[PDB]
Amino acid sequence: EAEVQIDRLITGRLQSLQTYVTQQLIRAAEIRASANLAATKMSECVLGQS
Amino acid sequence: KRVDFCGKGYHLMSFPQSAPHGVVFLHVTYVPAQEKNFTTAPAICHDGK
Repeated sequence: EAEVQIDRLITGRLQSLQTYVTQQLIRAAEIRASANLAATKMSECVLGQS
Repeated sequence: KRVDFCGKGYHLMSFPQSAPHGVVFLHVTYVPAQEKNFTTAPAICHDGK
């Protein structure tokens, strides 16, 4: 029955880990979009005139 | 007219080409060279004007 208990614990922890990974992916995508906007602004307004 | 959007330098024109899962742009750009020094000035006075 140790195996039953270990199965319960493993499935719970794995589910929590997967949720965290997905949220991190979403946040990283948003940060990438913001970084692209910042790069465009820096390249266009600093090195020239808008 | 926006700088560095297409190529590096002043922009003239472009050509597209296809790819298996995308597009490929060929940009034609214009770049100066062979500079000098000279001496400048902001304005020239003559007859007081």
